[PDB]
Amino acid sequence: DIVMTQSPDSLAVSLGERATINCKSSQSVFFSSNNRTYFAWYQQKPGQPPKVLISWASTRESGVPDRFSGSGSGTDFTLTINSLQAEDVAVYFCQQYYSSPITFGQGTRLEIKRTVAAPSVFIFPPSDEQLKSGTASVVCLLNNFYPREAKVQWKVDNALQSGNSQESVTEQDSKDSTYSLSSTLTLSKADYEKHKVYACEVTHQGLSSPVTKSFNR
Amino acid sequence: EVQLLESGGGLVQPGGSLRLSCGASGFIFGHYAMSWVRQAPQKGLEWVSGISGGGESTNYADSVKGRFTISRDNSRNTVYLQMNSLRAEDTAIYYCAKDPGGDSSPAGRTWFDPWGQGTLVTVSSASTKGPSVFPLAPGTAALGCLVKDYFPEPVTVSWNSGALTSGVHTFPAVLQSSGLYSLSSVVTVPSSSLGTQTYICNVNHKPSNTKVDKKVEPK
Ligand SMILES: *[C@@H]1O[C@H](CO[C@@H]2O[C@@H](C)[C@@H](O)[C@@H](O)[C@@H]2O)[C@@H](O[C@@H]2O[C@H](CO)[C@@H](O)[C@H](O)[C@H]2NC(C)=O)[C@H](O)[C@H]1NC(C)=O
Repeated sequence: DIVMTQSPDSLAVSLGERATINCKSSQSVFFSSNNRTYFAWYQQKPGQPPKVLISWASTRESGVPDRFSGSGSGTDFTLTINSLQAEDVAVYFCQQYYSSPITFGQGTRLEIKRTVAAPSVFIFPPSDEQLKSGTASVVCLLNNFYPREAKVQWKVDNALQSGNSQESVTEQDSKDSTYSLSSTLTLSKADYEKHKVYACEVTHQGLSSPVTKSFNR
Repeated sequence: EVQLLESGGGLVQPGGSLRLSCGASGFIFGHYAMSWVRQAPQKGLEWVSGISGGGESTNYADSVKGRFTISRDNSRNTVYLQMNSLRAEDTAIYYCAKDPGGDSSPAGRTWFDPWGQGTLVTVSSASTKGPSVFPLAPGTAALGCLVKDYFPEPVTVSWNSGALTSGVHTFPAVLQSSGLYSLSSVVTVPSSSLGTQTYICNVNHKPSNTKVDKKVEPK
């Protein structure tokens, strides 16, 4: 099969700047007889299927804003996104349709850089319903922040926890370019009832000093 | 207004069989080739199968040849993917995609526009388990639902049967050490509404016929 290789695998670009995504094919997908390159670019936004941006290496598909442009021919191709917008956050795929089977690039992840935004922090105790099953989940929410890098530390009676928490981060928002993050501390009911103060400490570039949210019982 | 809507995904034991369907509307279906493209957890997009407008011509990826059969109904406006002898490596989101110009030869040697939302096919020896949902109790407050211990993916979470959509974050599922997934869906609301506006998360785990509504109240 024809192999499509994209470079880079991921990149972050500020709003209003230019993003460049490259794709190489293992053979020429240019046909000399009809002056056509059998190449296409797709955009896949979070939670959505791919949407075609560029056909024939360089033809912008209808409805695609003209700040997207595709260039190249033969084996080396480039997608250019000028004046980057928040909604451009996506994975961008290349595809050849020169010969069956059609093949796709592995994807390039586009991250939007924006101004720093501090997280809103919330802590949630385990429900009484969950406690009757023998497990306690304590949840810490970091809402609508940028950049993605953040430090969440669980403390139980001021003792630092490790190995009993998991994190999940949302895809970057297509409108305000922020992230949200959840940290879940999982304890046995017995261990949960052994202690009183459950605290979530968040360290983030948008916070001048770490923020703690806590509850008792 | 071209729309493609896939269905049929779920959990399949290895060697088992599954049929995916794709409903099309908004265009003369029989005039266009349709293809199935899948996207594996660690792999990229991989074309699976294509079929001409009238269905007389088909093409298949080598990895699925002989086990997958593509067909279409040009009256019901549906395209199908029949999968037999399924393997672990067939686990993917499966998409339905339309030939933009007509009937390209071989079937599928084209770009695609548009694509459907995808349906997840999980091939695994593990058994289905539905989620337990617990409330995350709360001038803007945050609340949510904890969707714990389910298999396989996915779960869908709506709020107030769709009446509440603004401010919703449903986090990606994280695989726990138990082999089960867990996620949270949270939403921020005005604090002045807490006592008077009811908040219910609608959790749907199709692999297990689990539909749970959980009321989330201040404690
Ligand atoms: C050959 O075609 C190019 C552009 O056509 C193709 O563009 C895509 C369909 C894809 O298949 C590419 O690989 C091809 O190169 C012609 O270049 C255009 O020329 C017009 C003026 O005639 C100009 O306004 C456009 O900007 C040009 N576009 C590009 C991308 O260069 C070129 O003239 C053709 N050469 C021939 C027929 O000899």
